[PDB]
Amino acid sequence: ILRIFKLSRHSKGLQILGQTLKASMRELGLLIFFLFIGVILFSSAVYFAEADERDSQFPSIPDAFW
Amino acid sequence: SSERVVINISGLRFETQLKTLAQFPETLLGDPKKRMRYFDPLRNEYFFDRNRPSFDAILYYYQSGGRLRRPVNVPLDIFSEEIRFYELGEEAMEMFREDEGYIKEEERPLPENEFQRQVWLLFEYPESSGPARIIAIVSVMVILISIVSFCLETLPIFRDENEDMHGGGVTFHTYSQSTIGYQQSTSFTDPFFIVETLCIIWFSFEFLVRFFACPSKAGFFTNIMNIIDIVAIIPYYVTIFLTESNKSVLQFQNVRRVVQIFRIMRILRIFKLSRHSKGLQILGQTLKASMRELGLLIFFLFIGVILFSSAVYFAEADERDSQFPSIPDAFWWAVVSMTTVGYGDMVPTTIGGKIVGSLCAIAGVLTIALPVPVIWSNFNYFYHRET
Amino acid sequence: ILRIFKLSRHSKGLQILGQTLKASMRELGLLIFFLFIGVILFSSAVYFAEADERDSQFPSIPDAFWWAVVSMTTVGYGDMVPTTIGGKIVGSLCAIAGVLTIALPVPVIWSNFNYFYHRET
Ligand SMILES: [K+]
Ligand SMILES: [K+]
Ligand SMILES: [K+]
Repeated sequence: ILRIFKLSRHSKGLQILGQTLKASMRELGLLIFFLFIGVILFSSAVYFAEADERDSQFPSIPDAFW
Repeated sequence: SSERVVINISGLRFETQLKTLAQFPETLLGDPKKRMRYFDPLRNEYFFDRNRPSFDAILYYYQSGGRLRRPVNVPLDIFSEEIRFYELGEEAMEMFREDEGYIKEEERPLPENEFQRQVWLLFEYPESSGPARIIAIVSVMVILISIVSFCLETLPIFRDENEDMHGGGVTFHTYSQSTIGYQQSTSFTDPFFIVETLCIIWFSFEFLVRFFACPSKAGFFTNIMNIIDIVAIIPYYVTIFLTESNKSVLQFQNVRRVVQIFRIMRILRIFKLSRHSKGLQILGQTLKASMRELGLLIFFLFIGVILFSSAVYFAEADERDSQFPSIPDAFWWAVVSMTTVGYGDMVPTTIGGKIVGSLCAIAGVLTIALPVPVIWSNFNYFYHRET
Repeated sequence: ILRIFKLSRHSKGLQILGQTLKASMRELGLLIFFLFIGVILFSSAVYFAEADERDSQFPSIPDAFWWAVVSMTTVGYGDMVPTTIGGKIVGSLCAIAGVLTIALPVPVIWSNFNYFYHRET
């Protein structure tokens, strides 16, 4: 499916978005990290919060990552 | 005196009264001896072969009696040089910076004692030694491991294999283990207890080493980083204390809620990474700044949940299948709708309930939207204030 | 429940949001109107798009008004949803549109609000 990116040779826009990411990597990075901290943290509390219910939809903490 | 003084800045002519300059006599212009060097007796003026735009601010500083505002058109580095040049003094300079948004970092306390300095440097500056850096990695590795381990403790493949995994009974060992997350034994049979103890040994180690190698023991619990360091170990020791003080099934059962609470507190160890993350720190400062807006967002949201969850309730109250039991129940719906998450586990069925619904959405879209600008700012500040 | 607004006498913020709305009414107005145009239009296409299916979740066009809003505000409960390739193409658009419609007043409010706010605190 990466063949989709072959269009970038004929798209300025694709290219512009291309350069736009490369520049932003650091912020684009933090967004991921912050999000990570927040998933582990939140998915973790919700798990225990529902752990004593007989119908917890959260099986394990890594499950609630979703 | 009102005798008039002409100061020629690279051709741009300025005039003032001598008493305006005399006002501050420590300065170049205010001191006859210092400005003498620049006097042109042929033209009766002091000449400076210097940047032009900066001057008014410099002169206005005398005329205003102290106001030193940098012109909008003048770069901060050129202006500050000009200030340095004209010898306006350290006070004016500081005020200027402060008003310019630069906060003095003051100075960092120093150990003096050769040993503490020797140690403190590789426990707070990875910079200080290649070894100091090595420690840092280990600290990050241990933190990451403590997280992965804490999480795996909840995986059914592991928790679900126990002496009463098929509903058979409760065993005090099984019951405590389940609550705690691991088996606390001297035997050290349970791998989870092993990893946790190892991790907490290190964490305990860092905290101790920092508390005895730090220059000041007074500004120690003021620092949020140290607080984090402590919080990261408090659960472990408190669990031990609690279990050994209630070594009976009924006793434990009577303190289980607290044990559970500490178990959840263990996840705060995540924040230990903030000592090694600039970003975490930048987000850290970013929140503290925004609290007021971050506050209102909460309050506005509160008003909106109570209000909206309230109308939707009554709107669906006469239906035999209202998904909204009570008004406080629909608090859940309101939030989920306003944050546009919209699970769908609750939902109005009535034309009345749906009109509320629509609004409730459109509102949350706009409420939520407000703090955004604020944060981008404080954050975009503290960020470009490092990187 | 309006008694909640009694707190506005003791809240600057409530007051600031208060003034912020009054100012924005015109934009706050258009947002509503644009949204209206978009619901009628979108809820209308999705209806017909699913009309020939024996399990259309959209009974009438005014019924799908609900779907439209929920989709445009991206809440997306899921209590109603197109099943057809036609209904889904409308669906997609209907979303992307609401994302952009909704987005417009935002700048306005930040302003009026950011004004009245720093005009006190
Ligand atoms: K959404
Ligand atoms: K959603
Ligand atoms: K949804």
